[PDB]
Amino acid sequence: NRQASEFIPAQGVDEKTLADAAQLASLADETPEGRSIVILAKQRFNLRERDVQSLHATFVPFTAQSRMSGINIDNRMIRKGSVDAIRRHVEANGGHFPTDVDQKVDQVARQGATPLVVVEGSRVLGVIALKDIVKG
Repeated sequence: NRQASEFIPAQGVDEKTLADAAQLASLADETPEGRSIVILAKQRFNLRERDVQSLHATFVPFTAQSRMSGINIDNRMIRKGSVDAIRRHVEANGGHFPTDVDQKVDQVARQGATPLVVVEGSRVLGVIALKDIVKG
């Protein structure tokens, strides 16, 4: 039972930009968080959705083998995965992730939150830090 609580941009991308790509990479996620993230973008910075049906883009459902999921379209390629999965994906692209944000991902882990990293092209556009909620 975890939901996105806040996300920080990787260096070179605005947080709202991170939230929009955070959404398209999270459209096809079947994880409970997959809905929390797409709502995290709308409530915090931009009530917005995906543009796959207008652009004819492809969703990539989350797989446990890579522990990540994302979306690809003509003009954009973005993914969202565990920092370990996405970070391996950026270096495999030949790209790099921002250390200040990879550290912020580390801080989300130590507070008990789950840092998902979302990338666009071969770099990270930001991390989505998800937090746990309390219920009786």
